[PDB]
Amino acid sequence: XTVINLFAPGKVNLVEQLESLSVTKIGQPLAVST
Amino acid sequence: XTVINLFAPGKVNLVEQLESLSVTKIGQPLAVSTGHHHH
Amino acid sequence: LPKLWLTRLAGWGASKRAGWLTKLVIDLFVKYYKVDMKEAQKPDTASYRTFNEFFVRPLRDEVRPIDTDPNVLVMPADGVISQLGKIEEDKILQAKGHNYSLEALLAGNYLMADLFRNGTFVTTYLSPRDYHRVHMPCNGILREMIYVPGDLFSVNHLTAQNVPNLFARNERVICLFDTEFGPMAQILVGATIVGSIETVWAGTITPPREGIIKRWTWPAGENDGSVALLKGQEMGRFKLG
Amino acid sequence: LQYILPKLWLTRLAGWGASKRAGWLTKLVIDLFVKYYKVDMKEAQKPDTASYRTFNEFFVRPLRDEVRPIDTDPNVLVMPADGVISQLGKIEEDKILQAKGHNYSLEALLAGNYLMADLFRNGTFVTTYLSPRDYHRVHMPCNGILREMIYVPGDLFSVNHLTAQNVPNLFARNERVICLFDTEFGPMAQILVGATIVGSIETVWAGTITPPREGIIKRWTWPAGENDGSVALLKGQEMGRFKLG
Repeated sequence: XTVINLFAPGKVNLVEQLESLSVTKIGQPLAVST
Repeated sequence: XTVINLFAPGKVNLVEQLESLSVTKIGQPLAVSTGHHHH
Repeated sequence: LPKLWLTRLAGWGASKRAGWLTKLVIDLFVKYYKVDMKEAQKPDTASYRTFNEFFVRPLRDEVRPIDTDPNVLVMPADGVISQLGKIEEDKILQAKGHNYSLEALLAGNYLMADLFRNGTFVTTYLSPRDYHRVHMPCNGILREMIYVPGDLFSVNHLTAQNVPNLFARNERVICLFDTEFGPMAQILVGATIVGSIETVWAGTITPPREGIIKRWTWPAGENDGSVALLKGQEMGRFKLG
Repeated sequence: LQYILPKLWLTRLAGWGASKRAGWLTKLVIDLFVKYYKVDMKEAQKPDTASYRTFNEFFVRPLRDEVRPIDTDPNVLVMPADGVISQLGKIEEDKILQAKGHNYSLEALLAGNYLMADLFRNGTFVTTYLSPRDYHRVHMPCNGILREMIYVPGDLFSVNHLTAQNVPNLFARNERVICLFDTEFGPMAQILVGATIVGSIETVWAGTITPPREGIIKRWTWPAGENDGSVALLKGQEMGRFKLG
């Protein structure tokens, strides 16, 4: 296995497509700066 | 079990008689302040 | 079953060079778990001297393209999202009707937790199927690493839904970085059998399991002996033991 | 056997047993215990071994006020527990002596708390060992204001001198409660470390800290002396205990 990311408040928005059980591949978009 | 005490540097001197396996009873002297206090 | 003893055993097994028996256990594993050896750098299941060598297998350079948009933070591991979203003050969602303390996750480190109060979290689940190395989601300067002793519960969805504070009590390595997006924490949490955690800068953190918390620090970017990693660069991995 | 034994399961069992009210069988196990361990029930507030409804009630027994006179000299910090000194002296930077050729990190003991560790770098430490024989409550070595309490999950190794000499980082890895106080001698830490069987820790201000064992670190804070809802204890006043569980 498990990996946990923590980001500071108001620094990123998670790509809205992603939700519980969405498939992840290294290098695909996770979040976008603000 | 076990109890561990931590004191800041230069605040207390441990009774010099005490060593590993010296018997401990609640209320007996453990250490003496480096600075004078008074009743 | 005793979860540590089982893990120590699997780690003994996974690290032995048994040619034909290694290939057998690898092949059973590949078949039972639907592993996509297409994406492996060495697809021949016979190419792996030990089981662990296979578990930690590299991928073909081309197959993990890193989105180059510098406003995009990329995914750090193959698998599926467990949960993600806003950190509701100190509260992080584990599963339906199971929250956990941000402070707990960070092994009582109230300073680090404060950086992330009301922030964002992503919990990625790596199944045995998946590539078991972890890559950076963005550029970062490594500032802090904390090893946290703990339990070796399973971390599958069944266990997530049933064991309270699972990720806050399981053995893990906390990595804190400075980034263009402020502080960023990336935490490698072990599980039963797959309890060995490494980072690229420090080798294998565990085992051995000395039962105490260890903290390492590095200076800010502009200094001698600072450590910098680039978006998509391998930063660590999981293996058996 | 300390790595072989299932130390938690044994401790959960002893705690089930120690908390049952079994009249004659309680008195029997108490009496065998008293005899085998040379317990001095003379000093007990209720010396009749029959006065104790459960084994744990006996284990946590009070003493006669008069048998533990508290040195009233306010320059004197007094001993907080019956037993014997394990080790004591200067903290050599971050290094604390466990046994001959066994040191442990001050930061490790304090569960990675670098702020608290700084208070005590190059300071003084005392490790007191309570044997089953001894009274199992812990008293304040001087007046103090309670500021911080940290529960640390961990192993339940034995903490006798044999184990001290052989298990590395014993006190840094065994389950414990860290209590930080303000005193006239600056910050003072008093840490209650559990052992196999005797794994239950209480404080007077919070009741029983463990069990249950939720496997996470918990931190509580209190304000400075001059405030609503602050907690103050006096030299020689009971602050906590150990029991079976």
